[PDB]
Amino acid sequence: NNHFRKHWQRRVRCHFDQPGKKVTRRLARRAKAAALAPRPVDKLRPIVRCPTVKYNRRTRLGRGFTLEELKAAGIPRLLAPTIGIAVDHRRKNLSEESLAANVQRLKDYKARLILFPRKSNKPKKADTPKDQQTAETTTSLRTSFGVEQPLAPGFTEISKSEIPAGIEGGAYRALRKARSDARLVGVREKRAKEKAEAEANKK
Amino acid sequence: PTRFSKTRKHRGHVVGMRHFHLLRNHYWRPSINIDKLWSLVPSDVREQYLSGQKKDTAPVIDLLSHGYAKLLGKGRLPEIPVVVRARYVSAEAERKVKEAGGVVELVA
RNA sequence: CCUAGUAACGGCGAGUGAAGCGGCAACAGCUCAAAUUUGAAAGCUGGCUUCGGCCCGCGUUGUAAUUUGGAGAGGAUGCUUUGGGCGAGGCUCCUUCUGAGUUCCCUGGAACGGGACGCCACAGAGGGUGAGAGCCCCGUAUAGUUGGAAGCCAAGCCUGUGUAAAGCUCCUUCGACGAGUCGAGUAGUUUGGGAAUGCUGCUCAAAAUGGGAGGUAAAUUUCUUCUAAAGCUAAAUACCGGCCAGAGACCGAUAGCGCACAAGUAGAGUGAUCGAAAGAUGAAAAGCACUUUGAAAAGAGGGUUAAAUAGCACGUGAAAUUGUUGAAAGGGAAGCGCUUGUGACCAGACUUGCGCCCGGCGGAUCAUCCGGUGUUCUCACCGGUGCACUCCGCCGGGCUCAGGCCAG
RNA sequence: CGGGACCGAGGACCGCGCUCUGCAAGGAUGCUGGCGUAAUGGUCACCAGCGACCCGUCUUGAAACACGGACCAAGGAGUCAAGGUUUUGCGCGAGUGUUUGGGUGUAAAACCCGCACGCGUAAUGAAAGUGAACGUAGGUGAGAGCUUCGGCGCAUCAUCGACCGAUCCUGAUGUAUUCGGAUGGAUUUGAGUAGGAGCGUUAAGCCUUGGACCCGAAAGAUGGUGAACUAUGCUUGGAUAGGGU
RNA sequence: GACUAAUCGAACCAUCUAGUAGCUGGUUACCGCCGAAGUUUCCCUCAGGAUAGCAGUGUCGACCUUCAGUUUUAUGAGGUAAAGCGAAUGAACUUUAAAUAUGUAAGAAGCCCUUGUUACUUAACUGAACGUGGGCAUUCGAAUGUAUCGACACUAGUGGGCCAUUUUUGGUAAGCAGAACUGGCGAUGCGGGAUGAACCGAA
RNA sequence: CCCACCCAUACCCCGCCCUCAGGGUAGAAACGAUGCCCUGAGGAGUAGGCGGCCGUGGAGGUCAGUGACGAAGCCUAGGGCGUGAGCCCGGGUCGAACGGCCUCUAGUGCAGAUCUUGGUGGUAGUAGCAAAUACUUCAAUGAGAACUUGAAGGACCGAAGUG
RNA sequence: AUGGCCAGAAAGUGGUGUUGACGCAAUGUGAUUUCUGCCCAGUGCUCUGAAUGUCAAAGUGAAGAAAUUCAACCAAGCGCG
RNA sequence: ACGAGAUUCCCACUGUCCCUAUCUACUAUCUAGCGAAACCACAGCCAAGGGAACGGGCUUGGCAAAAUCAGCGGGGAAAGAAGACCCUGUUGAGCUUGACUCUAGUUUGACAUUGUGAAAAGA
RNA sequence: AAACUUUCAACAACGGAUCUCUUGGUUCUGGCAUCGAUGAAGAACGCAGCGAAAUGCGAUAAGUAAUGUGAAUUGCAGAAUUCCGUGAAUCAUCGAAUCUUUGAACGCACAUUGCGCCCGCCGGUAUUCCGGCGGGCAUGCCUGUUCGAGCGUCAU
Repeated sequence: NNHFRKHWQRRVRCHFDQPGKKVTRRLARRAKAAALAPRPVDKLRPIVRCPTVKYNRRTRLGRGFTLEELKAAGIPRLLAPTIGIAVDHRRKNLSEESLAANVQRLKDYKARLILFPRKSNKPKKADTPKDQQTAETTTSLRTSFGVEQPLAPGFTEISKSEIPAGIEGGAYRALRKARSDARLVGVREKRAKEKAEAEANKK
Repeated sequence: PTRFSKTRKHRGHVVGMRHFHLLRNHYWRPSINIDKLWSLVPSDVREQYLSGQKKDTAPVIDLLSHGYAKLLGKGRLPEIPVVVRARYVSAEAERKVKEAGGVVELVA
C-alpha cells in the first residue's frame, strides 16, 4: 500500500529546521513575555468537558468563559479581556456543575489579581493599593490555573457496610432491559394507541 | 551501510453493509477482564487487601477513569468484596464479582 | 502529530482516499444594510487664507451620531468611569579602544621546523607573513568605554473635571436582521462523498419561528444545532525569486552550477533557440646583463635562483606513441606454460659467540651482621662492614661446544 | 644374502617392546673434504625440448554463424526513500515508544519532561450484539532435565475433552402477554481462550512502489519560430540575335 | 503525397521527459565452503502458466527414532526353456523346474487370546471394526552397510534440451518416428583414439 | 598364443596447504582459550547460495606516529612478504603534507557497453596537390625570388569580356 | 439573395461579392471525326401521399401520503405506400 | 499534325566487329616542397583432416632466407550493406470502410427571449 | 655484418594523467521586505593621458557634492603633500546632485536620428525672413471646475 504513483518528489518536506524553529519560537516567547511583563503571557481559560462518549470522561481547557459565568462572577464583559480573561460568547452552560466550577475559577483569579491604576498619582477604588502591589507573581496561567483533576479518581475506599445493594435483577439484565425498551418504545406506543381506539369504539 | 551489502561481493560477477460517515468514537468501549481487575488497585493497598489487613473496608474501582468501559469475565477473583463502576458488564463478570462479594454498579 | 491507508469510491481492478473528536504551536476581535437628528446634515472632497475662518460644491434618491443578534431600543434605579503634559531609567543601530617572545642555539634561500628558557589566555576561532605562529600583523573573548541619530517601552510626577459621553443591575413592552437569492429539476465537470460532495450554465423560483444542516429516497410527528445570500482583521503556516549572514562526515578543475578564468562569453542558427573550451613560474621577476654565431627565430658561452632537473611552451610531469644510445632475436606471425643452459645483474648468509682453565691488570655495588625504608610480610633496596683464596669488568693464551654454502 | 633409487616429518622424558652393560624399540645421526663467495640461490633477456586457438557477448542441447574490440589515460552502471516480511544483536517487558511539542543548553549536539496517541494486552459476527477456568488451567502417550529412585515432568508433538463468538434446532422461571432467552443438543468455523510476548531499535537477505542497475526507439502531448529555399497569388519593375513558312 | 530554409504519408524549437520496451548491448578485487536442473502433477492453446523434483544459508529438537535405487528368505509376475511320459494325461502334457531383471512382506511401534458394543456386515455373537483386559524379554526373531536423523524459516536457478545402450510400439524404396529406464553432456580438466560435443581409460 | 617393456592429475607411500570432524587444556607455574596441543577423513565445478579477507574518498578515537636533515605523487633489467587481491623496502625524481590500528561512513574497485571526453599510432612521406591554352630574358630589392617590381618578349579574355 | 459555396472560438465577424443563371460553385469526361447492343425497375435517387406502425425531451391524465409507478398523445428521421 | 514517349525494318554510313596497330595532350612515373582519410582483436603461403557440411591459429605433411619498387584485381579487407530481402512484435504511423466509441457541421422538437387585440372550437 | 622489424634499459621527446592546492560550486540553517509614469527591468550608444574586454560611470561620464579615514596611485607618463592639513587614495560610507538615445514609453511616427503643433527667451539688417535654446502636447478612469447639448421632466 505505497502511494508513490504521483510526482511525489516535488512535494517532499524535510524537517532540518526543527531545532531552528524551536529556537525561533523560544525567542518570540521571550520577547512576548518581556513586552507583557508584569502580566502573564497567556489568558485565563475555563474548564470544559470534551464531547463524544470516548472523551467525556476527561476535562480540559476551553476557549473562553461564558457571559453568564462572567455575570455570576461579577466581571463585566468589557473589562474581562483587558485583565487577562478569555471570553467565549458561543459556549453555553447547560448544567449547573460546569457553571459553578468556572465561576469559582473566576473568583479565585479575581482574588489573586493585582490591578495597577491607569494613572499612578490618581488611584481609583477598584484599583489595587500600592502597599498590596508587591507580592510574588506567576507569569503562566496555563500552569498556575491548569486542569488539576482531568479525570475522576480511579480508586476509592468505603466501608463494607456501605456497599450498595445493587439494582434488582443484576446489571447485565438491566442493560438488556434498557436496550429492549429503547428498541420497543414505538411498537408499544402504537399498540397502546390501537387498544385505546378499540376501547373507545367498543366501550 | 554500503560496505556490508551483497552488491560489493557481487562486484565483478554481474462484504456486508456499507456505513457512510462512520464515527469511531461511537463504538469506543475498551474492555478489561476480571483477572486484571486488582492490578488497577495501587500496589501497596492491593498488597494489604490481598494479605488481609483490610477486613472492614472495600475498594471502589472506577473503570472509566482507567480507560475501560466494559468488565469482561476471564479468570477468577479472590474472596474480597469489590465495588466496580462500569458502563457495560458481561453476565459472567457480574456473576464472579457477586460471588466475590461485591457489586457491579452501572454508570454512564 | 494523530485520526488513517480508516469510513468511503472503483472496468475486466489497476488503484484512489477524507472528516469530527484528541495533544500541541499560536491566539483577537469586530464593521455595515435594514430605525426619523427631525428642536434644526450634527457629515465630507476641493479652492482661498491674515491659519481665525471664508467660499465653490457633494449630499435628503441620506453624509454624521446610535444599533448588529454575544444583542439591542425604550423604561426604572443608584453607584461607578474618562482629558492633557512632563518624565528618571531601559532597549534597538552605527562609531573610538583592548593580552602576551620576533630571547638564545641548530637545519634552511626564508623559521612559521627542532631544542632551551619565558609570557598571555572570558582571547589555543579564522587568515596573512619567504615552510606547521596563542604571544610578528589583522582579527578572536569579555565586560565595558568614546561620539551621534531616530524610534519604542517605561517606574513615577504635575495638572482639568463632568457641559458631555461610558459601564453595571432589573423590566411590562418593542426587538427591523441581506432575493433571480435560497431551494428544485436538468446538463457538464468535480469529489472518498458513481444512494450522502462542491462549482457553473439553462428552466422554475420561495418563506416568516421562517430558513439551512443533521452523509439512504419519501410522507407524518418531534428534537438538536446554527442564522446564508454584505464586509474587515495580527500570530502560529509556505518559500528552487531577491538582499544580508552563518555553516557541512558535500565536490576538488572530465568533479562541483553550463560558467573557479573579459561565461550565458566566444561560436552556431533566418528565427525560436542552442551554447563550449579554458585554473597552478617563482618567496621575490630576481623574466637572463655582457660576449659570440646567425637575415631572423633562436643557439652557445656567461648569468639570476635554493632549484631553469621552475625560461611567461612555465609546480609535479604517468601512459599510448617517438628519437638517440646500449644489449639481443629474426628461413611465411608473435605473444604464453613447464624445465635446463648462456650472458647480464642482484638479495641474503658469513665475518664469530657462549662456557670453562690459567696468567696479568683495574676497582671494591663479594658473604655475614647492624640501622632505616619499601614490600608480595619474606623478600628486597639504601647507609656502615669486606682488605682481597671473595666479587665485577678488561687484556693475553689454551680447551670444549655451537656456528655459513656445496658435497663424499 | 646382495645391488640401486627417493625421502629424514617430529623435537626433554613418558609408550609398546627386544637379541636387556645395551638396542635397528612412539620419524637421522656420526665422520670427513673443498669453499666462505656471486660458489649455492634469485631476477631479466635469449636460444633449446615438450606443451599451448582470441577475448568478451549471444544462441540453443551444443557448436557454427553473428555482434563488439587500432592504442592509452581519466570517467563509467543494483542506489536512496517509504512500506512489509524473515533472521541477527541490544534495552525494557504486560507493557513499550523522550525528540508533534515543552524545558534546558558550552546552541542544528547533549541532557530533561509529560498529556494525549500508536502498537500490544480479546475475540467473533454483514450487523444489532455478545464475549473466553468443571477440574492443583483437564485426560492419555511421548519427552530433555531433576529425583527422596516411589516419581515430578520443561519446550514441543500426537490424541480426547472443556471455555468465547458465528450458524441451526428446542424454548425454562418469569412477564409492559409480548417480551425475555435459560437449559439442552448439532454442524462447520476463528492463526479465538485454555499460567500473556510485545514494543522500540540495530544489521543482513528478500518482496512492493517510485528514474529504481546503466545507455537506446518509431512515438504522444503543451506552448512557440520560420515563405531569405521552394509552391501559388497580388502590386510595381526589368529582359529575349538572325533565318523559314 | 510534390513543396513548405540540405528537415515532410505531416516542418523546426523548447518543454512534459531521465516517456515506455517484454527487445539489443554492457554491468568493475581476491581466496575459501557447498552446488543444480529439462512433461512429476494439474489446469483451452499458441504471443501460456503454475507446480513437484533437484540447491544454499540459518537455526532448533532427546541430531530421539535407525534407515537403504543391494542380496537372501517366503510369495506373485515372467511356467518360458529344460527333464520325463520304464509318472498320469496329451506353448496349450505335467512329478519337478529355467536365465534376465521385477512387485509385495520380513516385529515389542510386533503377534495373538479374551471381553463386550456395532450406528458395518453376517442365516447368525457370525466375520470385521471399535474399544477393554491379559499372555508373550530366554535369545527382539535374515545378510551387508550405516559422519546417511528430523522439523521449521528464508533465499535461488532450472523445471516439453542434445547424444547413446537396452526394452517396446509403429513404419520407409531407403532413410526413420514415438515411448520407458539407465548413462553421459549442457557445468569437466587429465591419458589414449594423428585430429574433434557424443569413443575407450580415468575423474 | 607367449615374454618383457613405455606412461595419466588414476592407484600406493611420504611431505606441505586448506576445510570438515572428534578429543585435551584452571583450587590457573596462567591464555592474541577468538589461543595452543593430539588424531582421522576429504579436496573439479556453470547457474545459484554462504564466509573471510584486500584496496579507495571522508568521520570519531588512538599511535606523546612520519615529515623541508624532504610528506604526497611518479619511474625502476633492484629486493622481501602473501596461494591471491595486495603489502613493505632500496635507488632515482620531486616539493608540503601524509600514514598505521579499532570503530563510523560512501558518488568505493573496469577490458569490453558501434561506451563518454581527451590524447596518440600503423596506413604514410602514401593518396594526392592534372578543368579554365603559357610562359621566357635582363636588371633591381632581399638572408632567400617560377608565382615581388621595372623594362624586354610571347600569349589570352575578344564588347552576352577576364572591360 | 431571409440563397448557394466557404471560413471563424465568437463577434454589430469575414470571403465569394466592385457578384446575379451568356453567372457562380461542384463533379465526370477530355481536340476534331466516330459514338450511344436492346428492355426494365432489385439497390439506390426523390414524393409534405395517407398512417400512427417505431416514436426523445418538454407537456397531459390516473393511482398513491409521497418518492414513484402506470397510461394515452407523440416532431424529424425510419417504416408503409 | 505534333513528341528528348515504346517497337520492327530499309538505304547511306562507318574500328561495332574480323583484329588489332599507331599518334597527341593530361596523368600515372621520378624529383623538390606540401601532405590527408577510410580501415585496423591479433595476424597474414598452402594441402588433407579437424561429426554440429566453418577455419588463419589445432593435427599431419609440402616447405621455408634480409630490405625493397612498378603493376594487378584470385583471396582477406572494401557498399552512409547496421542496405535490400525474409521472420517476430503489448510494435509506430499514414490511409479506407454500416469495425467500435465519440464528434464538427446539418436537421427536428421543446422552454426562455415573447408583447397588444379579435373571431371561433373545447372546458 | 649492417639496415629493417620486434623486445629489454637509460636519457630525451609527445601528451597532460597523478599528487598537493582552491577569492568557485552544492546543500542546509538564521535574519530581512525594499522595483516602476518622481519613468523600472531590459536594450543601445558613449565616457580614462595612454583600454578592446571585464568592472565603474552618463556630456558634471573609471565620475561631482557630503561624511569619515588619514598618505597614496602604480603598467608607463605626468603631477603630488605646506606632512602639523577645507587633505592623497582605482579608499570607505553615502542622506545632496548629475543621469545621453531608448524601453510599460507618452505629439504623430520609426526598416526615417522623418514630420508636426502650442507658449516663451535669445541672436542675426528685420512688423513679415533665418537660426538657436527652454517648457509642453499619449490612453483609460476618479473627484472637482468650467463651457455646453437634448420638449427628457418641469416652473414662469
